[PDB]
Amino acid sequence: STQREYVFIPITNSITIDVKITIGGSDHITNIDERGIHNVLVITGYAVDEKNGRLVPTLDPCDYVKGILVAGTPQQAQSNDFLTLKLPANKLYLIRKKGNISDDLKIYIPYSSPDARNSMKTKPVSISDDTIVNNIIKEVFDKIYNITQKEKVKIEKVKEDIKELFSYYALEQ
Amino acid sequence: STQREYVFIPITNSITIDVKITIGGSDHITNIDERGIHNVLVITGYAVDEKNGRLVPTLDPCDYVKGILVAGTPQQAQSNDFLTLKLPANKLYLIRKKGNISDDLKIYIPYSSPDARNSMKTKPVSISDDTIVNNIIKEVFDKIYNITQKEKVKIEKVKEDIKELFSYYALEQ
Amino acid sequence: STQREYVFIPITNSITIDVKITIGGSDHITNIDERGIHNVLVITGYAVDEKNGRLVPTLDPCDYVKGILVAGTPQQAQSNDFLTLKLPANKLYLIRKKGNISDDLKIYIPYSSPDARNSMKTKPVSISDDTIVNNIIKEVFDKIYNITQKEKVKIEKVKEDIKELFSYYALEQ
Amino acid sequence: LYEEDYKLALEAFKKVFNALTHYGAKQAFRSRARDLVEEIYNSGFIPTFFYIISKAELNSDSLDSLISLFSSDNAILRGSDENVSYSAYLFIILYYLIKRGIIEQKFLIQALRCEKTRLDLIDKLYNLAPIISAKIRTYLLAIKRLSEALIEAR
Amino acid sequence: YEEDYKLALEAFKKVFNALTHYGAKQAFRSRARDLVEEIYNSGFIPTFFYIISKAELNSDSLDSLISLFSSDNAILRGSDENVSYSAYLFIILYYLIKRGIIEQKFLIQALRCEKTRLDLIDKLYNLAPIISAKIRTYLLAIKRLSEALIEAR
Amino acid sequence: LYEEDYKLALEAFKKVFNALTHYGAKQAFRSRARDLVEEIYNSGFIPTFFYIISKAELNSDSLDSLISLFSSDNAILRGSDENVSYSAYLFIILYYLIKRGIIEQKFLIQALRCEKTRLDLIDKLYNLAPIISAKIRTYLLAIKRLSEALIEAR
Amino acid sequence: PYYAFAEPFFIHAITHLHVGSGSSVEEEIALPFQRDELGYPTIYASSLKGAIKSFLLKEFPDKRDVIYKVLGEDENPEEASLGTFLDAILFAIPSRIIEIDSAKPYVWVYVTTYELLKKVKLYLDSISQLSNASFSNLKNKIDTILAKEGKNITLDSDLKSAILNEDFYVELEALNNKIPSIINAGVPLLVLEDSIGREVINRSLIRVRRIRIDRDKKVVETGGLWSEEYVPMKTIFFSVLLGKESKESAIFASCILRNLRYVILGGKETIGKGIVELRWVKDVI
Amino acid sequence: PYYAFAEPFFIHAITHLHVGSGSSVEEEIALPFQRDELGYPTIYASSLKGAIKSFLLKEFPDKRDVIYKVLGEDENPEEASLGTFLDAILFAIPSRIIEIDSAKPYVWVYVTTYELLKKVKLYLDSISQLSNASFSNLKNKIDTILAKEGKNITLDSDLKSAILNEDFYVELEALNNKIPSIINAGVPLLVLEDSIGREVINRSLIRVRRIRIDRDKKVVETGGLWSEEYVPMKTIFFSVLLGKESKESAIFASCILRNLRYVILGGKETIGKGIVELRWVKDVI
Repeated sequence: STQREYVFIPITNSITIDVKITIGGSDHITNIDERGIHNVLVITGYAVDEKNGRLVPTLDPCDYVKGILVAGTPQQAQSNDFLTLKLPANKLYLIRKKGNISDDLKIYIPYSSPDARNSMKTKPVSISDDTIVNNIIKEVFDKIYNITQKEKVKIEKVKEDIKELFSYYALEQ
Repeated sequence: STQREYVFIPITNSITIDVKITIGGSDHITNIDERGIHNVLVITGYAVDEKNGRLVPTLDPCDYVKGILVAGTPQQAQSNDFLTLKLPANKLYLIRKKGNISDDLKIYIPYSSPDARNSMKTKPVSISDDTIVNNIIKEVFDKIYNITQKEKVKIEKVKEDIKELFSYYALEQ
Repeated sequence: STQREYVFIPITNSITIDVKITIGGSDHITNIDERGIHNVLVITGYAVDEKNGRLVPTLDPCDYVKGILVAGTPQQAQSNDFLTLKLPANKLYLIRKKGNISDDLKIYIPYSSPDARNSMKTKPVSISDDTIVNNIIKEVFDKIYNITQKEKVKIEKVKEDIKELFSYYALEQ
Repeated sequence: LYEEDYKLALEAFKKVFNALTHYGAKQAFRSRARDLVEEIYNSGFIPTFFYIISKAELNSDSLDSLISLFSSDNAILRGSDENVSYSAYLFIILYYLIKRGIIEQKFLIQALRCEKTRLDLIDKLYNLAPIISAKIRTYLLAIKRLSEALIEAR
Repeated sequence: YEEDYKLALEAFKKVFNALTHYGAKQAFRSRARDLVEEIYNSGFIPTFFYIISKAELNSDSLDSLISLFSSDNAILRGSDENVSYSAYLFIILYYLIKRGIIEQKFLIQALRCEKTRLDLIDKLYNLAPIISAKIRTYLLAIKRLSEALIEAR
Repeated sequence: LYEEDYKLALEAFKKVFNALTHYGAKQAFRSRARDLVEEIYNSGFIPTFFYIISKAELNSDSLDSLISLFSSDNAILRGSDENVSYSAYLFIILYYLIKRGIIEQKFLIQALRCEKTRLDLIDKLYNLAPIISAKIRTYLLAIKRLSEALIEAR
Repeated sequence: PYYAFAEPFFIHAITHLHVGSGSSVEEEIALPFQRDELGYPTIYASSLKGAIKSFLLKEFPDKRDVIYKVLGEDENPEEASLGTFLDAILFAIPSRIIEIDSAKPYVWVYVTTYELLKKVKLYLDSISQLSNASFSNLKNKIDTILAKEGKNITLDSDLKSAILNEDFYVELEALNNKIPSIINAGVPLLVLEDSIGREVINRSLIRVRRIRIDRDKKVVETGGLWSEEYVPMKTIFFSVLLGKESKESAIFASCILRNLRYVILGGKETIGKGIVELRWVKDVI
Repeated sequence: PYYAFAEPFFIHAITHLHVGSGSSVEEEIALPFQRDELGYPTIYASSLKGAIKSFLLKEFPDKRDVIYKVLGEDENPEEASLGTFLDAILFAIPSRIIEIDSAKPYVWVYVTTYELLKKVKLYLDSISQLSNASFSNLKNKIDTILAKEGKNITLDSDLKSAILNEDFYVELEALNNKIPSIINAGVPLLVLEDSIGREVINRSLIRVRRIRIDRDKKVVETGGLWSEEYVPMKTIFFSVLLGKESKESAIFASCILRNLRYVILGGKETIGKGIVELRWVKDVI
């Protein structure tokens, strides 16, 4: 049916090797059309795991991660380490909503566990360090939206999207 | 829990006996604070049946009858002809409200068979004939509401309000 | 004269057979005539009771049931578990109307008793689960309107209007 | 000091109270007492005076009622409770102006009696609007409180 | 400090005396209650055209006006409607002569000669956004005075 | 350089009013002003426009005084009262069409005298129909006001 | 949801309608019809509410309380109204047509613009969000039409050319939608570009000029002559009646709004100029 | 950052809108619209806060505690409120247009001024420094507009001339046919020098005389006549919603403001005024 997975966009380089399937289907929910990105997924109460960057759950609504939601399945050596959910596409905290969704979905979240040997404080993080912005443009938004540098020669707008729109939280460690 | 007998107040006087717990406790839902009856109950789709004075359920959206709610169980010789149902005090079409209620009532109602062989034609029966009103005061209000004719010598208010609140739909057949 | 019966249209199965007779006469006040349904019936103050699906006497005028009205003689073993009425054909609540009626009618309503020991607090229910639409059609909308899937290919239209025109209130039992 | 203005407010209020005979007139005057001092000190004395006179409908009957009221205390103001309340307030103001020596009772009573002179009365008021606004505030506030206290809310 | 209420008092003295018949007074009162809201919504130039079109600016009525600017003993004569509309026109022109918006010699010299009422209206047109802002309180005052000092039909 | 409908109406009325020497012609143009605008609503603009061009009876010499009226402020419409009133109102309307640039003066003149171009004018008028009727009745209302103002009731 | 019930209806002028705005200065007529911000005629919802409320209070004497609850008490109101009226968007107006080269002959036709359709769609969207209601049939028809926005069309006819209101020559091109339940009588329905359709719609009214006679001389009084705009009979306005969750609002929407068929809107009632039929899209689409 | 979250948004009037400004003696409208500090209409954030707070309280009755935390208590305030509404600046009012020098015939257009844009830019510049959020997109759009100050400017069209609200003539210049329209609509936006912009904006407002008819005889009541003032439907106001760091602020910005689109701003609701749509800049631009 409808099978997606959440490629979060931190300044951590744990991005491209996360999913077998670059497209697989057709309906990528995260789009890019002449005004920037669209339908960015946002998971609250979860922060990043910079050492093997992954979504560790805290009970804190003040923590969140903002990334793209693309059809696929993770790397085939997974799902002993993921959160597979079936959601009616209206529970999803979508940012820059553009169209409407298929009323039911399957989302694959890169999941971890707290490992409660140390208090898991967090820190708000933005995206900077231009080499990061450039290799996130190429190694992600070309592996999926290869139409960039083909049809969107306006990559200036999409790098501005990345700089402004993807802020997240980390585990301070 | 708490049992509320609903007494219909038409201009017909078959109300000699229908309830033995006429107060039983102490409280009601309708009352008077110098301003006329409050919290009058209105039942919709129910037409009064003065010959065997009771209510018969018409499927009409605006057949109706107004009466009052007093705590009590009917006649001790019941559960054979009446309606009884428990309601959370907010499914009640209460008119001239005063406040809140305990949110759990078991209401008894004089209910009848619809006589499913003849047309169920009804007629708006407003109240008039102040002579009828006086015996209604005497025989229901002072009888149950021993406040009346005890502190408010200004019953003219509730005499006019009885005229200006109560009206029903009857078949007269 | 002619005797019509009220088959309500909830999302729960009490539907395939309620009346031994499908037609009996040759008329139905409800008409599915190449524009959607027509002369749907609405009954207020009543909620459905899907556990043995049957219309229940409440008093709240916000509760209602919408169903179709088609001639019948129910199971010939009753007058103890229905409510029968004879109305002057102009008290009926009709929506989606087409024309006037036969000026006096007999109607059978899947009555039930309130069982005044469990409180009913209705909730509004629409018709979802598009597989429920199809079986809803086949349970009744074929036994009654046989013309369906014979002379008409505007059946998606009946699906649309049966999803849009038929809400109700449920007992929360 | 303005302590006299409470005696003045009390007697003027007793006047315009036992003048307005119907109780709807009383409640209308209560609303006037409340809102018109706010308007006087937000907008000005002259605008609010023009507004008052325009809603008081100064005919011969109303004006003889006002004059007799200055004198009698048996007069009674009739005539369309909104208008009768605006005229009660007009009387409150004029009564202050008289009993405190801003307008002369003779000049005023003349002016309510003739039509060439109503304009000159209004002109005379305009020429003393700063003084009237400055000096009448305590009196008007007392009247507003008195109406709130003695006349039942509507 | 509000001198537009003063100017309004003077103009109202003039017109209230310059109308003999009481029906003319009452018609003026109605014009006063209506034309202020009109001049607020629709603007000054449309409303001015309306007034001057219902005023009957012959050389007789205009003479009564030109004298009214100084007379104190002039009289507005004609029908209740014509004289009410001309009285309101005088209200407006009287505001314009004071407040130096229009040179009084120009206003008079134009009211006299028909070949210059068009130039009066042209100047009025050029100035309209100024007049429409200034005259508001003057006209509200005239409205209040009218509904105070005159009665209704 | 853009003149509003009232300023345009005033500028047009100036020239017409000057060009009508006889006072009977003025008094007839006043009535034309008062009625042709309601007729232009009721019957549309093209029907009434040609109604005016026919009731003017352009005479092929009065047409020339009309033509000069666009240029020289020393023109004079001559002819009977009923003809000159209608040719004056025709000038009014042509002026609106020209000064608003809806149609060109060259085309209007040619269509007005030469008869082969009259039908081309009918076509060009039906094309520009929503362009005209949108904001012409305001100009004609201004003209009606100015006429009832500066011209005496017959 | 926010609203218990939300009941769109169509207002069909049986006779002519006059709902007045009262004698401005920038207008030619002195008794013009109410307009909306775009120029089209409309019925302010204050007029609608007053007319319908008076009608109901006079013809449902037993249910004043219900009405008073939903439309609002009159003397000493103690709370708001549970019931809302929206300004009556003009849907379609008659219009005088001169067509040729067409089989059936028409003396008049219905005319719309895309602006009015966009406004109706907006009404429906808003009230579908703010309530558990969705009139997908009407919305789907409307935007089936709105797909063509930018060119004149005809819903049900073979009109290619025509002259509307003897002033405007339009070239149409058909659409196969055929809304049959609002335009019942098989009259065509032209939907015009909003700049051409404003003119057509605005000259599509009736200015009946009246007088007053001087009984003494039996000639017309001086200054006794005026015009009035009526909107042609069979004109269709669209409006929505909304209600808030209450016990009386159910009683209202089930009994009152189901027996409410005809009202008198506006003024000139004694000229036979007010009669109207309400349609309740609830059973029209 | 002083503020946890900062959420600019646009208020689009679905119907006409009337937020009342209180009546005075020298007022000339019985019920006037709330005015800005320099004459334009606005919505005082008192009205925004009260409106939206009531709406939320009744639509999200489970999240009552979150509402009360971010928008203060009603019964006993033992602390401030973490949420803050800025007064809604009028962004763009719709105005009638008659085209010259153009190609596409529009019936109306959006009008805004340079002063409104400078107030919006002040809002943005201050809210960026007082929070973790920058609004570089909206900021750059507004600044590349404000570069062209003094000159009347059309955004997406090529009008080059027009007559606005029937009376005012503007010779426009095309800013750039690559700047994405801030207004999500497809109708053009004119940015006008202010001396003329205020006149256009004053003539866009909708004035309406209502009456009160006696309910015993169809004749008016003595004194029952007044005027009113509305902003047209399709008007846009710009505001900001600001929150101080909290846990309830996260829930608020998380699933209250993502389920918050239609509200009822102001009064005259029974007349169907004040249905409003909020459009968060976080996703509209």
